Amino acid sequence: NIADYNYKLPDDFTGCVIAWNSNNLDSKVGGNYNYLYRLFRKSNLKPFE
Amino acid sequence: QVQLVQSGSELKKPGASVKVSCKASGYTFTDYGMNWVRQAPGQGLEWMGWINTYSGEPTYADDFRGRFVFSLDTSVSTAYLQICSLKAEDTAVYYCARGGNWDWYFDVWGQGTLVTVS
Amino acid sequence: DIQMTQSPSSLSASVGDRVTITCRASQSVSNFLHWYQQKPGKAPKLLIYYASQSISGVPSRFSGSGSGTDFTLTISSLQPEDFATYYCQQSNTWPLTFGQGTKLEIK
Repeated sequence: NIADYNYKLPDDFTGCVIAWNSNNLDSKVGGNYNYLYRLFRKSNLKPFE
Repeated sequence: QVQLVQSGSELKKPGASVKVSCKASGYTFTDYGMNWVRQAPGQGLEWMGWINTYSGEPTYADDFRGRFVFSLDTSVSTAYLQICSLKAEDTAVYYCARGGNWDWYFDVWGQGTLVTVS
Repeated sequence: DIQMTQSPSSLSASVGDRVTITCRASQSVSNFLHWYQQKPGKAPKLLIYYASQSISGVPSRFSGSGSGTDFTLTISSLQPEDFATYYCQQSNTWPLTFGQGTKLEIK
């Protein structure tokens, strides 16, 4: 889902995948509904789209 | 009406540990954050850290990472700060602030705990 | 880390005039800045949030505008009972930085 219909990294990707798992900042008690994603999409996304 | 009462003017030794109060009323206490700022009389406001209102984790600012401890007591809407091992340079007031996780503006209303140390 | 400055430091004003105070940021805070007012011996209160919009429940003698690194508000009708130290507050990057202050004084 995250690869095909959200944001694709290329097959010959040269770069670092720097990411931290934060629970203090981006979590609201009741739900941060601002952050959003897609489940259904009729096209597999090419990289950097 | 939303207002945040505070404790009286503390006056203790350089080396004791006291606990100021910030009691909340009127709004949803579990919605927003509970930031704290301090103000020296020869200086201005400095952001010093916030706490989440359901877990109570005390994340601090990058400058004062040490002796300061926030303690949350839920379902009473009290937001106590616990300063420990006071020094001679800590003769500053401490203001209470409601600053949420999404909007992050302070709006400091707080009467001012006159922490005089000698 | 934002060196947040404001000019002029101490300016005077009279009754019912149109004053303009500006406040400048080193880095881009493009649409997130808040304006505060602080009387001596009194806790502050929000005036203008996000540099354009205003809170309900404030006297609307003033309005705010600005983007980029240049931010201001214009008090279109000043009254002598203000005499207060005005503060800016951005909302873009940690740590959160205030301004030094523009204290208004009567002649």
